[PDB]
Amino acid sequence: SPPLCTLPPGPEPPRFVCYCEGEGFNLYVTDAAELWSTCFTPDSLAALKARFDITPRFRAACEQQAVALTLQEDRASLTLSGGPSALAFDLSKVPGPEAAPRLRALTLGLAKRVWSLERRLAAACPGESLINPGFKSKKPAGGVDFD
Amino acid sequence: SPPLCTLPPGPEPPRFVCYCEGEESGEGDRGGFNLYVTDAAELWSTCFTPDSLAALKARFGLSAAEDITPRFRAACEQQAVALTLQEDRASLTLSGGPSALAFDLSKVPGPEAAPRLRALTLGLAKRVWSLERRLAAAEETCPGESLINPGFKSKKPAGGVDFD
Repeated sequence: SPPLCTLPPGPEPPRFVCYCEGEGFNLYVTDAAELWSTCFTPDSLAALKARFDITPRFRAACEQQAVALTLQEDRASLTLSGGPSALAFDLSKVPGPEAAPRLRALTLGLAKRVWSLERRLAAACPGESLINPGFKSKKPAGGVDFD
Repeated sequence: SPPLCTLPPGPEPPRFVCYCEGEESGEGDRGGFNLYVTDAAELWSTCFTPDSLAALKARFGLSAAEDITPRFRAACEQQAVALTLQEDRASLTLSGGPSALAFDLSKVPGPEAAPRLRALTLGLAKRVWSLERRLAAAEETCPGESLINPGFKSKKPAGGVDFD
């Protein structure tokens, strides 16, 4: 299962989603309108690991909600807390045409995971005078009774 | 928990998603019932109107006051949702109940489909996040060189022979 988390962690509606794919491995942070990615490459991925698998660390941070985000124009940074040393990742805005297919597939994968988890979670004419048409049939004289 | 389901059934990768909104309980804001089918690329919705919604209810013998959302629960869990896709219009068939309904869907405009797809994406990620914690708690809880001649090993006197 691909780990992910939603920010802010409070009861307010979510504004950003952080997730990882395919450990080309990259860390994706998006607000469903723009996508920020680390743009990792096989040469750069090894270099960052030497300076400091990343998915178990990212998965642990998502479960603990220890992910800090700072967004400023096209520059984004993701901070993971929980390990012996804090991990800081630099993210750049994905171009619109490039980011569209990734947000395209993101909605499909999340929606199936919602249904799949729920599927597994659940397994755990009257009154008319005939003589005179169109008129009431009068009641005859009745007088008064004694009771 | 709002309903939703995905096709094709089985371990196949996701291709299309069916979900609906409206029928919200309480005295708050209430919107008309609508079925939404999408592949996260183009959004298809029934675009139900008050006159059109009653017509489909009368087509299948459903009252005006009856809620269609609870019956969509039957189709989603039982995986009785059949979707036929064409160039412009889409048809959804629900067989979760004793009778089958056919829903006609139309293409949602881009300026409106995108915000709904972007709002759904944030909601699903939050919902996946919410389910796992509830599931987790409920399920379980140099030396050797001759100084006489550089570049040559240090020489030791001949050791002769010893006895053991």
